[PDB]
Amino acid sequence: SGAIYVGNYRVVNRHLATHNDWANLVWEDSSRDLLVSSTTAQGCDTIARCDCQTGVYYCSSRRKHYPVSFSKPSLIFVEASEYYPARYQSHLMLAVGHSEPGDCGGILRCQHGVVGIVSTGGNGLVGFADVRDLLWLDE
Ligand SMILES: COc1cccc(Cl)c1NC(=O)N1CCC[C@H](C(N)=O)C1
Ligand SMILES: [Zn+2]
Repeated sequence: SGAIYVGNYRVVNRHLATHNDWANLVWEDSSRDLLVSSTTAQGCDTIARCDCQTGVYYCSSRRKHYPVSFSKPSLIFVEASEYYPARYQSHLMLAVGHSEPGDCGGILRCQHGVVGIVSTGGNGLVGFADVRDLLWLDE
């Protein structure tokens, strides 16, 4: 679980969005596993606007932060789950790191701010849904 809070927006994994997120929907993209909803209170986070390929992510299944080197946002095949049929997920970045299904939502940050959130994983891999291209989050 986990979310980014920036301005009057809450960014979450689309497969974990609540009834309240859908009732306050701003934008969603199943192919990116992202959903953004509106909030009344001002958020706490800053979004990176960069091309960093190193950062630190929060891993809830270890209660620990880990450093990672991650690939540029790309179209990656993701196996069928209870949430989605087998498909290509876009704007996804892969890294070597520990992750478990309940780790989705953990924030990946670089020196410039929030880069994205955990969205996929398996066998010593972790995938992050990028948010750096969503320029409208800052306005
Ligand atoms: C952090 O996720 C994992 C880590 C280790 C093992 C596994 Cl099987 C996962 N589960 C996943 O990758 N997904 C299940 C939930 C939805 C995901 C998606 N974006 O399509 C895919
Ligand atoms: Zn950066």
